[PDB]
Amino acid sequence: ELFRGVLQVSSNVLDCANDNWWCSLLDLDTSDWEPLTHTNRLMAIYLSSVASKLDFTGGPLAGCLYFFQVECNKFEEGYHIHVVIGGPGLNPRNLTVCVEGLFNNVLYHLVTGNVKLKFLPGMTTKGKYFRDGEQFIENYLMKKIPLNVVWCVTNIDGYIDTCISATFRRG
Repeated sequence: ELFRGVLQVSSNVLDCANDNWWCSLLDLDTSDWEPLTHTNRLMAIYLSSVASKLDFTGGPLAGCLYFFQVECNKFEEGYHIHVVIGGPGLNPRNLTVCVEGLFNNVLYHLVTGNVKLKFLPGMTTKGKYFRDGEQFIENYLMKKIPLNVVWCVTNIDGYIDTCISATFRRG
């Protein structure tokens, strides 16, 4: 059982990227992927940085399974990040504040000003949080090919290698 939701990264967020974001030394495995350039690369650096921070973050996020996937916004400029996450410390009450706190903590090092993302939990119109995160990964997120999917990070055993494999995602 994993929760899921979406954050937005507007173009104004990308306008505020500092040189530590742009000149990141992170080299990402694109040997089975489309090239990562311009703001697509920035987004890929951010997800990798968020993933690395989460790996070493405890409290409510300790032991959590996560699957992050960033994609372009089809009608407007910018991006959205698909967040599938669950764990023993996470629950419908602290989900938003923990996810938002994590993504904004990492983001703060990469922007010149104060810019804050909003996490919108996947839920019914009566407020029941979605718990179909695993199914959402398998039926939807993993079926996208680059650059419909821009970048992806996960710690889930089923996808550690496949998540950034264009060949896997095609078949």
